Amino acid sequence: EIVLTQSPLSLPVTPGEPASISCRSSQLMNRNGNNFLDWYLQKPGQSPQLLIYLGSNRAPGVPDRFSGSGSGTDFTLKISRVEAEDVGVYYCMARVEAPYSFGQGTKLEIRTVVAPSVFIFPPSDEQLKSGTASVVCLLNNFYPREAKVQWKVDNALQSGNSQESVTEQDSKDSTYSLSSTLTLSKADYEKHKVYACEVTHQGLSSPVTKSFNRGE
Amino acid sequence: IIGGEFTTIENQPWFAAIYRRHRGGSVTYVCGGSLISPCWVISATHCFIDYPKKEDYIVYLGRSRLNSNTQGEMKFEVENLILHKDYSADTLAHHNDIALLKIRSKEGRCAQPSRTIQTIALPSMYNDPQFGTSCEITGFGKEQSTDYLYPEQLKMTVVKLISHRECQQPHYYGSEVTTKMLCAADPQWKTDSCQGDSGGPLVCSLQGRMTLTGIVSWGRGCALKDKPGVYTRVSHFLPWIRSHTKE
Amino acid sequence: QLTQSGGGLVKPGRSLRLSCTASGFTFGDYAMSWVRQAPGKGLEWVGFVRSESAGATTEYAASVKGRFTISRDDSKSIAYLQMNALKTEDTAVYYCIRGANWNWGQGTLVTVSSASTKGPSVFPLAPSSKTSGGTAALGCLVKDYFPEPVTVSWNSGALTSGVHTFPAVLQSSGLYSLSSVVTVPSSSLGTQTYICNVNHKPSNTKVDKKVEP
Repeated sequence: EIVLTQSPLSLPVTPGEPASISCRSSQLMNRNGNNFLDWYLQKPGQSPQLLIYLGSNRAPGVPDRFSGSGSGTDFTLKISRVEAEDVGVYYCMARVEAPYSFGQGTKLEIRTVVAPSVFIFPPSDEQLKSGTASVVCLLNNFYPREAKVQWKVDNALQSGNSQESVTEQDSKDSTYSLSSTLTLSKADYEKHKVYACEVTHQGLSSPVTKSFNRGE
Repeated sequence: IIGGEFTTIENQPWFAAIYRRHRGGSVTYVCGGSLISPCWVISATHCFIDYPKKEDYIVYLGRSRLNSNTQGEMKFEVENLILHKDYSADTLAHHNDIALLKIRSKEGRCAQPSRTIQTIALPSMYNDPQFGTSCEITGFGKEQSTDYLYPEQLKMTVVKLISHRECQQPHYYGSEVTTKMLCAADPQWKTDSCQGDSGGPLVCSLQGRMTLTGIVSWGRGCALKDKPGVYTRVSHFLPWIRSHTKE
Repeated sequence: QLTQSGGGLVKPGRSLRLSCTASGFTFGDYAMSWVRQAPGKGLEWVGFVRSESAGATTEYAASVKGRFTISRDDSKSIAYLQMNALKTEDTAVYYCIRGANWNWGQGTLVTVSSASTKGPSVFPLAPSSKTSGGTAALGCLVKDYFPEPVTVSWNSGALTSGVHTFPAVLQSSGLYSLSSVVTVPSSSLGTQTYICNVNHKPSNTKVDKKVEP
């Protein structure tokens, strides 16, 4: 029934600087002063936790840096100074009556630049026995997230035989990790010998390469 | 109190003004009360749920003004506070929003009657007035839902009982409202109770005698269309009263 | 505080009953809320049951009022969200909530799909032969499983620091795949064993792969 729009949808902040999200609704008070709007944070991982209840009361154990405020139709959450652990989506929620409803969310992205730690993993005999080959390459604890890996097997750049996934910002050091993984027939895996993973990333001087031959 | 008019404590001599010390000597108005017996006041439990400690509340009878002292008014401590066991408010609605305070003055006296200080008639099992009847509500609650101060003189105003089949409606408060609760608004929504008025008296003329048929509990707005006040219907708590009330 | 059992894969039009067992508080004193999420997008609120002292009436959301019902049982101290005619758009992780909002559970992803279950095969990502005394990386490749999710612990949750479990990815076929990865001190290899405990409740697979050099 009541529709909340929160602003902004993403919101980047430098830890120690203050942030401020604002939920704009259309309803909401009771007869004891309380506005029936809550703030949650879903931390990377899952399971939302209640931050502010009833507009301006800080839930228990919720740190002192968070603050409920608003009146009428315009409510806003406030962190005096961000911390690595505060990365997540924030959701505001309306529960005055009737059907309840959430906002779309706000994604608080938070740090200095830091290069990937690259590693490469050959397929296992177990997976070869299966009859398919997954070689994987992991870039570890880097910031920013913009990253390219290129796959070389022997003397051929690889195209379209590989999928990557990336983590959400880390709660502790605010860095991402990525894993790209190249799949090939067992045939292609033993027609060739040198397998490599070439990563360019702003924090790297020159691209870095990680390889292996079959038999190490 | 929205709409209404200022009264002296005499028009409403059963009203009790409940203050909470924040410590330091700092006191603030918390809730209204109605004096049902010379040693017993009745209110809503939500008024005190967060700070149940009795040695911490103050009740004034005969008080018409908030931070100036009326002439004739008496001050009491709280010998006991009793909140309703099955008090719930996981939602807009309160449930079983009913509290009793045992008062006694610094001189050990309970309440002496006068023109300022009167008890209020409890209802009886089956004496709830007709829907559409006009009862009065009173207190120091705010005069606009978006307001900062509390009015410094007591107010009063008249609302008309609304059938429970009527405010159980979608446009109203649907399932939020139970039959242990009693809706009541102006018919053009020009006047209501507001924050601050909690725990105060819904009074009706019944067979002459003035009577306490409801307690200010909750509502969505302060005087919005289709969003009435809501009251603890005192007839459904007469045993609970009785049971706890004697002592 | 709130363990969510029940759930999994179901075909469209079919049904399912999510339960939720509670502890540490008085179950009878509280409403019980339920909120969905659905992968990638935010939260939809779905319904509640009232305290019982308040009438134990139920409110629902626009999406679900027809199909879903949501029950309670003060006796066994559980809440139950029975979902009946199930739409594919109902796919989400569904949290028990307690109160309006107090204490969410961990939720349970329901995925409504024609496709059949496929329990995974779990492969190691053995460490390379690099450098004392920096950090080495090992891992587990969980491949060709459906539907979501899989759960991965390293040495039965004795090892959390520097674990990364990447978003599952839907392979070109129709099966999901993912990998979990640890960083450990090089010094530690050969002396310290490393097992990944892999969990796919939809296929009642529990697989524990030792990942050795």
